[PDB]
Amino acid sequence: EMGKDYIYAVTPLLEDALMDRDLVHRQTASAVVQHMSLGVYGFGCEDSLNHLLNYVWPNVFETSPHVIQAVMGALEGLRVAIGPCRMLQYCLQGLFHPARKVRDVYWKIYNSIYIGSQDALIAHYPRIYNDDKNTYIRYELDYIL
Amino acid sequence: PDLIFCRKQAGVAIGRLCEKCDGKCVICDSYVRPCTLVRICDECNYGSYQGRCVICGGPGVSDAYYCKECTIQEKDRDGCPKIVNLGSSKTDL
Amino acid sequence: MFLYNLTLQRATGISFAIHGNFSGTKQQEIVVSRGKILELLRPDPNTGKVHTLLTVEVFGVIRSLMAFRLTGGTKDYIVVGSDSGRIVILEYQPSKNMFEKIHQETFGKSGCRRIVPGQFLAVDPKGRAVMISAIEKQKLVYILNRDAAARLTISSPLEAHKANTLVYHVVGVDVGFENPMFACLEMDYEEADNDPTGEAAANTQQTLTFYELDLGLNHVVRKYSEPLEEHGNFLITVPGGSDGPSGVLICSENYITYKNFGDQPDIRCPIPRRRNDLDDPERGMIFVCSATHKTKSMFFFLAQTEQGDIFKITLETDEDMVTEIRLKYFDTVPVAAAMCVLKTGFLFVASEFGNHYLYQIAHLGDDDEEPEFSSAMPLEDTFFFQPRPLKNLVLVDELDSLSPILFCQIADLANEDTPQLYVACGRGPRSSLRVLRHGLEVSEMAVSELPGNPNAVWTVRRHIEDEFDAYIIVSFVNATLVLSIGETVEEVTDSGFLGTTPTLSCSLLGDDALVQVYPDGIRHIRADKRVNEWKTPGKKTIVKCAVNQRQVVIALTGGELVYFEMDPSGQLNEYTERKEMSADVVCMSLANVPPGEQRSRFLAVGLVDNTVRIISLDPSDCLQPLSMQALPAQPESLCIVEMFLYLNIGLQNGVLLRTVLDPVTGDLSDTRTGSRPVKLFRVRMQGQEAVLAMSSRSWLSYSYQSRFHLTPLSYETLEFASGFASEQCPEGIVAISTNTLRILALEKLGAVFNQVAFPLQYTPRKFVIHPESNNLIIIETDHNAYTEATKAQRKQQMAEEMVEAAGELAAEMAAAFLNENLPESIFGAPKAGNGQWASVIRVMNPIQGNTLDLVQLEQNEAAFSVAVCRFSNTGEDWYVLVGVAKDLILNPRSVAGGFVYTYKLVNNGEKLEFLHKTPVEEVPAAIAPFQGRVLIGVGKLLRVYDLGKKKLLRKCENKHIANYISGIQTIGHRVIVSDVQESFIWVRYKRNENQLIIFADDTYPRWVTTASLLDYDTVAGADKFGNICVVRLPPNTNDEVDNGASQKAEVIMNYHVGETVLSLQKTTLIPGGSESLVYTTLSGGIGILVPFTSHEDHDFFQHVEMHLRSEHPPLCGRDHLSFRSYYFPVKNVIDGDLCEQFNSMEPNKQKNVSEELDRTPPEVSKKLEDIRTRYAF
Ligand SMILES: [Zn+2]
Ligand SMILES: [Zn+2]
Ligand SMILES: [Zn+2]
Repeated sequence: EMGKDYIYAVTPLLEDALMDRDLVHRQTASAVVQHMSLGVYGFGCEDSLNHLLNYVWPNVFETSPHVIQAVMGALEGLRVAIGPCRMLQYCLQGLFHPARKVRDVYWKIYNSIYIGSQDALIAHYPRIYNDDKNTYIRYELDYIL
Repeated sequence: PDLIFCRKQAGVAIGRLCEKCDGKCVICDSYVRPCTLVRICDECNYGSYQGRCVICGGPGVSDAYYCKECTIQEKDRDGCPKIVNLGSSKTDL
Repeated sequence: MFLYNLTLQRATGISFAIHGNFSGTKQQEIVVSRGKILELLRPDPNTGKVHTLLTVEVFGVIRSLMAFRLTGGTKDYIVVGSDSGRIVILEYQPSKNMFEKIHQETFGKSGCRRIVPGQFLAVDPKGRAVMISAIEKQKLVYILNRDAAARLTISSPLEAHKANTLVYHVVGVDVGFENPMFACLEMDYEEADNDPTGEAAANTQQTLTFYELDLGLNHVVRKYSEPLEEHGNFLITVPGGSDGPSGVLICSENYITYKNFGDQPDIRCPIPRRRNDLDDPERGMIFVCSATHKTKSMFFFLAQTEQGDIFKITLETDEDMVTEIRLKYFDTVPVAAAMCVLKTGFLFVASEFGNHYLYQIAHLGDDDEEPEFSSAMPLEDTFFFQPRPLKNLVLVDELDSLSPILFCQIADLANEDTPQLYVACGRGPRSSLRVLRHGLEVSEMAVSELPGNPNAVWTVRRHIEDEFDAYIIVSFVNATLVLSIGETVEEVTDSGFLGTTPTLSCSLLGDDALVQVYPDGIRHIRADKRVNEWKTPGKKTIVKCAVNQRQVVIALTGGELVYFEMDPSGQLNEYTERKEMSADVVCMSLANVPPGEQRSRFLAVGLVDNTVRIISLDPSDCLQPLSMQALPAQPESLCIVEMFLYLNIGLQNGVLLRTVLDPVTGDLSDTRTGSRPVKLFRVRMQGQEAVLAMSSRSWLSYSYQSRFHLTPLSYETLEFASGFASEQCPEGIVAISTNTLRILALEKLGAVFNQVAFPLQYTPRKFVIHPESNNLIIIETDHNAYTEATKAQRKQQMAEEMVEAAGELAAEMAAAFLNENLPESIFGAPKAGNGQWASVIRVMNPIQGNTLDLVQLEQNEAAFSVAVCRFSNTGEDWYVLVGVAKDLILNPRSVAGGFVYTYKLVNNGEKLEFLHKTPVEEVPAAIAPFQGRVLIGVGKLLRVYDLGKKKLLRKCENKHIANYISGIQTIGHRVIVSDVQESFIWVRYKRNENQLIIFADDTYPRWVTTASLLDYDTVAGADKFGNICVVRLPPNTNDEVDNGASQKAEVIMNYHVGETVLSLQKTTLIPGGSESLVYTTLSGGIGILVPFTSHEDHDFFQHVEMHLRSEHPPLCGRDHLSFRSYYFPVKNVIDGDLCEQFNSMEPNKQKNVSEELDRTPPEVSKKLEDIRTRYAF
């Protein structure tokens, strides 16, 4: 938790390292992001960590095992630090993409976010409308007192 | 590597560690901040397996822990974390 | 911004109530579950009052609660199921007054999840197994055991999982020392998910399954599984073994069924119905709760319906088969969440909303002629009974509860100087408007006035063992009026005091000796009426005195104290030495002597020079100092008191000091309580000692359960007091006001707040305050309801369709049906309909509770909005605008339109005159006065309306709000709009172009319930799920611009409270205090959020919270940081409810934590009290 005063100082180095041709650079930088985000939790560095999440996310389309394993761990640490709401907002883009590869990756990320913090997601799901045959609106949440 | 986790429902038995891998996290292999005590299932603590190392299987001399990061992410809430060797048999390595 | 969280009034709603012998003795207690609070209650069998012994915050969600004990034990344990993935077993320790955690076993992840257990708890009646279950697919069983030291033992769990299965209720089956059994109501959904025609969903049946646990083989067997005729809610365990058969009662809609495995056939009894019921004929009936009572000879069940009617249930048996079920109407009570039948014949009823009740069971075995119903009666149609007032129960106690709070307002509408809380509470015909004040409710017993300005008064007994008082020496500045006690208040003459001189001291010294002191000297009069006139030489005037049982120490002008002492004989003994000091004294006093040892030795003297000094009276160290301490100003009175010994210094400015008394005065705590001098007086409370500080407000220091309190009086100004013991008041205060002489009493010791209630008709939604008259305008609405006209016409129609039965017409039940009416607050409102509504507008006086005007709206109209305002186009006239929905269906949602009523609010705010009715195309859900005009949210649209001659005229509109407008807030030309699912949206009004323009919004969705403006750029909001947030616009924000908006608001505060907040307000609660953010919940809780003053204060409380998170972790296995980060991570809030659990820890842990914080435990406790008294009380 002492590392909460030093995230802004390190973010430019990590921005350079997460956009780099060498795979080991990106793997180690994702390790750094994971340990930073888990080390500061409940102290309010959501701004810095949101900025870094913007640079971590482009690496989810990675074929290399150790790199994708580092990126998933960074994403699970950022879940704890930032909230399942922001992660769900990033993930809702490609759950029903036409491309089966995009769908594979996004459902992996969503299944992580779902197994961790399943009950917090009740408040963050988006509104989906009724079609001809099926009812998809949640009405109790629309009740007003 | 033919190594998986046991992942059965853990009971009241406590995991042990040999003196090689003594202060490590049974999940992430880290040495920083041991936090939560490890429970194993009743089958993995039985007979000649009683008191062996969770990670490697050698003679145990201390208790096994989850680190603080795994506790925060709730990785202590899965099944028994004993390492199972699928490539060999019971009385094998 | 950095905030600190403090609870003022904890929640009062009840979820679960269990009962057992938790202290281990022959008494019975009740463990109740508030939402996130665990509480232990003890009702007294001799007085019928319920007391609270213990209250603990668990920082989680309690979902289930059971009791058990082992064979041979005399103490009951507690098992809790929660939203941690853990199961905990608790034991009550009476000697320490705490819950000790015995065992804690972990099985899954946190949160109220779907497939992780925690929702259902079943225990074996013999106490050797416990099941914990989820709503879907997962069941675990633990085995309970004992060692030779009689300590509990828990085993590794066994699994009983079942895929695609839903669980309704789980119950342990009472077999007698055979293998344990559990029974569940299940439903497999695997085939309804594969049928596009939807008729596998139809005709899917509910089953009853029995799970047997083989203790010798250590595994679980599914033994029996039988489908049921109709779906049921909960099960009931029938006492088995040797005291009965061993099955279950299945409670369904319209029926109750008995089942058991083997050769036992099923027995069904229909639920009886109220005769001439005004409810909707299409509704069924279920049981909502139950209670079992088992005597040595027999057992019975008590069961309550949705209307509040309790039925007594019994079973007719043969050798081992049940043959009949008998039902019988018992009584009608408010609908309960749980009820317990205690030994000694008491029924505790925890209602699902409102106050709780303790009843005494007067009659069991019935000496009456009401009919009994049975399953063996042939019936083609149902049974019919007639409800009536209480016959078998007698109300003995009633516990106040604020749940649910729907709307609050903190204002000073009575012309006191402290504000009051005006709270809209309750549900349905049991709703009310309650006024909360801070202080103690006094019980006024006698008031009489006599001419004069009485500056002092005592209360004397005539010998030491008298249990009542004798005289009342009301002495003015120049005269003295000695009165007596006879319940017939008299002016006594033979008292012997003979006060032609004003009296400054009167006490009881000897066996039966009275001693009066005056500026002219001392007068000791025992049972022998002869004057031992002591006088002080010269003209020097005595200024003040101090008395006790054995010593009477005085001091005249100049500070020459004259120590006396009473020998065991009954005469004074002037001491050889006479002490002086630098300056005269402004106060002095001395401790009370105990009956054990001889007399006192401590004697405190305060000086005008801002100093108080202690003088010994040891015979070996007589009149030698021990301690000298200075003050910021001079004092007026002291009180060396017990209740560890203490000493109370009263400064003559508006501050009170309390220090620990010893030859070294170490501690001292401050409470500036002012505007007047502070006088101190000693009185009695709970048989213990107490002090009575007096200023512009009148306070009272007292200890309760080894806990000091400083609570004012909900009363007017006093001037003097004393104790009082009589058949009128054995525990009283003979207070003297300016130009009066009163006699008061107080019998409440806790009770941070103090209330008075004013009944209401329907559920209140909103009220506003009329600025000129301070009157309230309330709107009350209920779904599923009848208006008075609809009810009357329904009754008339039923009466005539009864009178047309064509059967000998000579005996008419219709005239008796039409005349008698059951009070709806007792028997319930006739809930009939689905899209049926009933609304009312009420104008109410807040001082008393009388209704000044009442408007009743038509049948299917529901009021949701109200505002009181002036319009710029007209003069200084007031107007009331109410928004109503027309024919609203909740599920699935649909309306027919809306209306906005306009009233004129005349006669100094006492009467509503109807003006017109404007139609709109959706529910008008918010109304806000806005710069001589009004803003109305019509469904999704935001509009500006002006007042016209025949309707409201629309001027401007914006149609880009997302879903639904629930609130509107205004400052300047800025508009804050709340959305149902999105957060706040910021809007500007351009006057010259007639535009409403969105210029900012939020990046997160929020189910907003309420909102409050903090300043021009900051909003505080609350959510449907239990969070509070604060949102601020960045400083660069351009108000004049033209996913939603480009400019976004920043979140600067996030906190999970645990209960749903419906009210927020920024206000000051105490005179001479700072501003807080107050909130109220749906559970009856009232809390505050307060800022830190310096960085060093904020760093100290952060360290305390960080250390208590590890050393004092929550009681049911939750993580504190994880619970406060429920839906969003915590941001910039410290939890003072955890921080204040420091004072409940054991001294070892207090010492360790204080060493960690580099302080002393008394220093840590004092910093906590300092921030609390700065904002709240
Ligand atoms: Zn780890
Ligand atoms: Zn295992
Ligand atoms: Zn090892």
